[PDB]
Amino acid sequence: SHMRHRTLSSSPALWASIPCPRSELRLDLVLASGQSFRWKEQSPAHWSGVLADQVWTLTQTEDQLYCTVYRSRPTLEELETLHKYFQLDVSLAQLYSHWASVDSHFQRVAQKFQGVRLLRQDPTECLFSFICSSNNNIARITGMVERLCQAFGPRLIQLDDVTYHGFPNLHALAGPEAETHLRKLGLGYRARYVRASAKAILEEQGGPAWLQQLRVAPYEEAHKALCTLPGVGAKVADCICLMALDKPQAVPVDVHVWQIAHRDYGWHPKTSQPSPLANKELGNFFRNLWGPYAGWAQAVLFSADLR
Ligand SMILES: Cc1cc(C)n(-c2ccc(CC(=O)Nc3noc4c3CCCC4)cc2)n1
Repeated sequence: SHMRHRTLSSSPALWASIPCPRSELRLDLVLASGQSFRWKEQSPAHWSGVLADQVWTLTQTEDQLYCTVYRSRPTLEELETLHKYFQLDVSLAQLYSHWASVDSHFQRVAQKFQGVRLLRQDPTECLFSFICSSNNNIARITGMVERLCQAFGPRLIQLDDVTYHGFPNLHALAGPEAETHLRKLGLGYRARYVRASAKAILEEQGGPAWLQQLRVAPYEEAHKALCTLPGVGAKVADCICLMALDKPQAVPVDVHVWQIAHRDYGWHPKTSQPSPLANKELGNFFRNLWGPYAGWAQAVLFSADLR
């Protein structure tokens, strides 16, 4: 039978519910605010994309986050995977308070941008999503991640005129053919780096259990370990640390962070010398204003900066 992208209108039988205030999560602010690049609004206010090799459509009211899956409706198993994805364990309201009480600029911005939170992403997925492109702009990375998924990850399902592949496994990326293929897709020289990091993870660190150990490790160790990988520098490593390795204190520094720091906070390098040195300084700067969940505080201001 031909499968359509579902709505709350087309087939109510096929939806479960997670009790979730629109104060703790706005999907229109999280799913395409530069954290994950695999979610798409196919029909109005309905978010469809791949998660852990299963296709989901998501939507919400003021009370309830509504979920449907494409493999019948979601289990406890499958709803516990969304609960940990959105990190609903953590009270965002108790962060938007603590960030308010130290940051007057937050309190003004955070009126209009409620319910921005971090996703807990898959380490492999996140790592390769950030090394396949410049990270110039959301649209660039979103297209590259799709091309990458279309050619290296297994076909999963058709929905309307759209075919969903899963995120590539390390073996598909690590093969002796990977680069020449990846360069078809437009990755340029970053095709070298995609292969070599996959090769490195499988054949020198024990495969993805390595990244799970970094998730267990403290921030500094995982960062450092992430930078030994080809194609990974300081910004990408903090992205991964923040977004996949449970390091809320990570503050990935790039030219938008600089722009926000300077215009909105009055910040300049105390070194008096953008550089490796000064960027490290700016991330120290933000950790010390915002606290242990500093990245999550960045997330809000990034949503606010895209509008
Ligand atoms: C026009 C414009 C304005 C902005 C802020 N971007 C933009 C945003 C996002 C990305 C991808 C990226 O790098 N995301 C992140 N890096 O650190 C963080 C994130 C996401 C969550 C909070 C920590 C690229 C561009 N584009």
